[PDB]
Amino acid sequence: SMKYMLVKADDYYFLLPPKDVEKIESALKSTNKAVVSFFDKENNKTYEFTFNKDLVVTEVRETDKNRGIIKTFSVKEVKFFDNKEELLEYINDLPISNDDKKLLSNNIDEFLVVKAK
Amino acid sequence: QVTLRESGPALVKPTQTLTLTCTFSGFSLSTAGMSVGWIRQPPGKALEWLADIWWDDKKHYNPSLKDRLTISKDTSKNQVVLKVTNMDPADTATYYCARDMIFNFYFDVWGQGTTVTVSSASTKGPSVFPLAPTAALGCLVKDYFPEPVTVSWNSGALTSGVHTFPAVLQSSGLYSLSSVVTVPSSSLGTQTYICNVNHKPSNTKVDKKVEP
Amino acid sequence: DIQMTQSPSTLSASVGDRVTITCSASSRVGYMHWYQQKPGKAPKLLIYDTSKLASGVPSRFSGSGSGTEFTLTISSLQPDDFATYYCFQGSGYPFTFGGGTKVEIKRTVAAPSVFIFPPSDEQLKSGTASVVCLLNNFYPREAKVQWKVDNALQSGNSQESVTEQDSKDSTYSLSSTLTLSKADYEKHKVYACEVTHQGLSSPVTKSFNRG
Ligand SMILES: [K+]
Ligand SMILES: [K+]
Ligand SMILES: [K+]
Repeated sequence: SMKYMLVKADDYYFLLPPKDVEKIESALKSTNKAVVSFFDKENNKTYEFTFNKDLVVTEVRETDKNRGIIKTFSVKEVKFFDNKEELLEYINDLPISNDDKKLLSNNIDEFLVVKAK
Repeated sequence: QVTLRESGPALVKPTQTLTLTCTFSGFSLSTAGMSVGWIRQPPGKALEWLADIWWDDKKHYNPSLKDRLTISKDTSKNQVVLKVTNMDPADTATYYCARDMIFNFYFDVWGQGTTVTVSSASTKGPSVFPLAPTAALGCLVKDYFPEPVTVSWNSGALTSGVHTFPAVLQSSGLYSLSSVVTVPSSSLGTQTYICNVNHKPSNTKVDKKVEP
Repeated sequence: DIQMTQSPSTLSASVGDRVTITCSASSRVGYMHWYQQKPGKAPKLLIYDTSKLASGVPSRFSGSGSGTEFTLTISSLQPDDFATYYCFQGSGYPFTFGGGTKVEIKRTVAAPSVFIFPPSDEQLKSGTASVVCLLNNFYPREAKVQWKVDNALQSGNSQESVTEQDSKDSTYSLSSTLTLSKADYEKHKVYACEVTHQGLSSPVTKSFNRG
């Protein structure tokens, strides 16, 4: 059993891989609030996500190298998925390019950031 | 492996509607990411993509065939149907279906393609005449419509030296082609040589023995 | 709409040469995809995602590029590599191909073997005579077939069909059909086929006499 997550903040979409989601699920079993840092390999950018106990994301921000804020986003939508299929169906309907749908479909494992088209 | 086969008419009267059927195997259009598309190629021209359908029932079409393309799927029958209205001679082409995936926006596997000719003329079966005689012999498939025609030699057991030439369009309006093979000159009169001509548009099958 | 200019349009190289084809897109593209189509057959995916070999495709093929400039390369060109090659993009609808690149194999010169066939009696019953001339395997592609009836040059009553380059010995084959009525055919005796080719030091004529 796994849980996939997709977060739309500003006009960007953020894909959260299952393994990370399970780590947050365990952390929130033991605490009330979680601040997770996510590394975007492709663009070499770092982002800090704040989750409540209900696993919605409260705030999204772009971080520097000393956990510093460069840009703040407004969370618009948070969506959860029980299997890869429902994730793929959402991706195909996402307002992204085929090159972005190709990336999200092949890399469930990594923190991925794509832009709205 | 993954197989796709297209089927449809070889002859379509102008302004009528062409209906093609792609029957596939080795995959399901219900599996997520899976897709199937249609691509056509007029005689001696570059490939043109036509349409595609996805597992989520999303359909895309080439804006050039406006108001003329319609695609549907029957996952139970494992087939996809493409309908092209108001057929026209410029639409005479070989039509190909192929598989695509959200994971890879390219067609990894293709069907053999079906030739479709838009013409008011009716279907005419071919007449096969012997090309009697290292020696060369052959078969003359003449006066047929429309393309294609397939010619085999001894049910494919004879492959070396066989040349099936491209068809030429005679002034009559009918096609004609020859198929030759070079064999040891001593094997004449001793070895049997039969050509297997097949013109599926006319459901004609001829097996002519060529002899000195 | 992403349009794609493929270059060159035609190319002739010897076996073992290194062949390079270029695809220039009208806008930036994430990945380029290459297909090889032998004549009359359906396309076969050669290189995917710009530089990835499809499964079962020989290591002789490779691809390179980025943005709007992409290339397909054949390290050692083999005789079976005769085809038309197409660059394809799936980055944006509508999906578009390139114009194609015809790759012909250059080999040593070879002379045509000439055969002549008289019309069958079966076709003569119906009142039409079809005399056929075969040029068999020869290189290069260029060849002249001249029809001669009782030593009279014929024009306008013949049709020729050349085979695609053979994917094993890189040769071509030509067939010429001279169509006459049964009235005209039975008014002349000698039917000849004169063939001029680079590999022939002198034109070769094969003939027959009615009967
Ligand atoms: K919200
Ligand atoms: K269905
Ligand atoms: K070309």
